[PDB]
Amino acid sequence: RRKDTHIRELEDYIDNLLVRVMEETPSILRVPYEP
Amino acid sequence: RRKDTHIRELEDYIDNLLVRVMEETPSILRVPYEP
Amino acid sequence: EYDYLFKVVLIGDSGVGKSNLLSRFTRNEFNLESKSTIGVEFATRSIQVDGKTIKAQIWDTAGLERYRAITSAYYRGAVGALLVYDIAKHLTYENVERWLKELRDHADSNIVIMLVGNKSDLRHLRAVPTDEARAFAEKNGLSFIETSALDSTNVEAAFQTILTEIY
Amino acid sequence: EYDYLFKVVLIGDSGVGKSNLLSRFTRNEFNLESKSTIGVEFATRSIQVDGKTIKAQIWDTAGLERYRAITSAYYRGAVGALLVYDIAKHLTYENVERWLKELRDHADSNIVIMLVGNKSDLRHLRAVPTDEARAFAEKNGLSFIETSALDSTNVEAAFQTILTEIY
Ligand SMILES: Nc1nc2c(ncn2[C@@H]2O[C@H](COP(=O)(O)OP(=O)(O)OP(=O)(O)O)[C@@H](O)[C@H]2O)c(=O)[nH]1
Ligand SMILES: Nc1nc2c(ncn2[C@@H]2O[C@H](COP(=O)(O)OP(=O)(O)OP(=O)(O)O)[C@@H](O)[C@H]2O)c(=O)[nH]1
Ligand SMILES: [Mg+2]
Ligand SMILES: [Mg+2]
Repeated sequence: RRKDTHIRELEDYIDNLLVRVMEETPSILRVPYEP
Repeated sequence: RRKDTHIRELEDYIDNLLVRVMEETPSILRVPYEP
Repeated sequence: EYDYLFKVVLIGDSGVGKSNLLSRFTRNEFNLESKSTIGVEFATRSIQVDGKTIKAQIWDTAGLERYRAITSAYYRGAVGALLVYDIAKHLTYENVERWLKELRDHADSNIVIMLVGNKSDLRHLRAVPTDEARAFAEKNGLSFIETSALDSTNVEAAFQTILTEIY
Repeated sequence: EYDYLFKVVLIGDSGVGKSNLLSRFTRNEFNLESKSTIGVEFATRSIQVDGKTIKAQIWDTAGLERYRAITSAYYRGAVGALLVYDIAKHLTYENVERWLKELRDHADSNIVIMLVGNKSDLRHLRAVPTDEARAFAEKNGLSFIETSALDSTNVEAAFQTILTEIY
């Protein structure tokens, strides 16, 4: 019930984090991943 | 049961992502965030 | 090494086969028990077009009509889109009109778009006529192909055609 | 700008006030409504030790650290650790030994550790006795102080002290 609410908090954390990752160091999202 | 599971999948995703972020661009995890 | 880098996004309903298309093209790998995509990732492959070597930079994310923080960065600088459906679930075809709109709303105006009916190996279970799908693609100014990420059927040619349409 | 960067990590049970100790120190901010920390973040502040300017780089993460992909990179390079408990909660103080064991496992054996009893404003509800914890601290070679992120009580002094012992 509020398991759903933690889920979207997590998802939203991923999205806000990914925005910054995409803008600054997108290479880290490459499959497969080379430093 | 399946979304105990899904919460953790999300949580592991975050940790794997963060290991890479911490290792290559830790500044993105600074509060505040300067783009 | 490469002459041009083309960013191409994968789009369409969850479960249609987007990530396995990506893994088929970039790695020649397929996963039957693949789960829904958490987050955003991409993979690359270089092809020949004209004299030229073109790095295809292919982006993948979950198919979700909901707004996300990541949307604008996902379409940003994307020069082509693969809009995919599962030929064995008419619903995923029904939702195409909405993904087109998503591209109208978010992608560049000149984005080359290719409609892709995937899972063509599921021919017992066909729910979506090819001929109809193709009339729809022709009508909406779209490239069109059917594929099987599982077979490899037309997977290379899908990617070849959009990239040649981009070059 | 600054003569040394000292990385300092915050550890200790969930709910103890780790993220409010961070935002108190670095921004002079408190949130009564703060939720469990998703992920890993940090914030910095510069202070004077001796002649020198010292940037404290203060890391925060949730919870009760089960071994995460995160944990090894979290302690890596930490020269200090604020091991926090809630003075109004005996269990958070009981778990201090587990946290210490984590720094044996994961931090450089040289790390400066400071025991911090947080929420000294809940002096009515006190479940942990100041004197017991100070003896325990000293028994184990830890610094000790009690703080209130809410009141500000001893917060600047906690940080000032661990950095001084580090310096
Ligand atoms: N039979 C068959 N199955 C396929 C084919 N392509 C993908 N699948 C299967 O369909 C399921 C969903 O595939 P995915 O590629 O993970 O789907 P998706 O579009 O990435 O889904 P989202 O992450 O939710 O947007 C998986 O079980 C795949 O193995 C195909 O060409 N033929
Ligand atoms: N009364 C009082 N409440 C505090 C104090 N410090 C933190 N709190 C409150 O206690 C609750 C938990 O605080 P947090 O700072 O989010 O705790 P945390 O240790 O980072 O928790 P996790 O992120 O779950 O690991 C929040 O409602 C805080 O506002 C304090 O010094 N006094
Ligand atoms: Mg996917
Ligand atoms: Mg916290």
